[PDB]
Amino acid sequence: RIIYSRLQLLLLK
Amino acid sequence: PEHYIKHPLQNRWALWFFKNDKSKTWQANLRLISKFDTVEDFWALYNHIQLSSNLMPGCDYSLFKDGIEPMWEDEKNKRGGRWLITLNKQQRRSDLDRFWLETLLCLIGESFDDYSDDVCGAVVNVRAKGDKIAIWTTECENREAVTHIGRVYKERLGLPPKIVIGYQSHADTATKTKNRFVV
Ligand SMILES: C[n+]1cn([C@@H]2O[C@H](COP(=O)(O)OP(=O)(O)OP(=O)(O)O)[C@@H](O)[C@H]2O)c2nc(N)[nH]c(=O)c21
Repeated sequence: RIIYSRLQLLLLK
Repeated sequence: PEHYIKHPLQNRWALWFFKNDKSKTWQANLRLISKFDTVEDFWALYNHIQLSSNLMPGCDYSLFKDGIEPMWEDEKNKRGGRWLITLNKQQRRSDLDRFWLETLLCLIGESFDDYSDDVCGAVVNVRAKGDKIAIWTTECENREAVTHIGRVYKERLGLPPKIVIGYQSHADTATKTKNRFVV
């Protein structure tokens, strides 16, 4: 499964 | 790792808007805003749209897995239910937008480990009496999955142990509500 942490999602903003 | 590739999501998601200004039937007030299946496209959409706190009272956003309509009647919601976050009026300013964004991130990031497939979507209701945010799951009788999802959510929102949240079945919500579970 493709999982993203909170940090990962925010860095990609 | 190369950086010209978008970061795909496990699921494609659909964002819906509701405002009670088109029909006297509830369902005809729903608008599909957009769909996305990458992190970059999520942010492009999120950056384009109003903060929940800036919506007129009576409006909703709903983010659901593509294929699941944001309503009780969907095959994947009818046996399901929601973890409900109830906000006081002052929390529109302090907590609504940050809690909603954290909810969106929980969803798109598949943050519920073995039970991510039980997640259907999430809804924010902007309301004059008090705003609500909820995560909707597919089966209200799966105690293990439901409780796990609630505990993840509470942890991700940073709610302390003395703040209890409740889970209600949609079948109960729709009938003229008790908690099936609390965490
Ligand atoms: C989520 N949903 C809301 N409605 C209708 O919209 C009304 C408002 O439901 P609401 O969830 O928007 O809450 P609100 O805070 O406005 O009021 P309350 O939750 O009833 O206290 C419901 O009572 C239904 O008549 C719905 N009607 C149908 N058929 N299906 C749905 O999934 C659905």
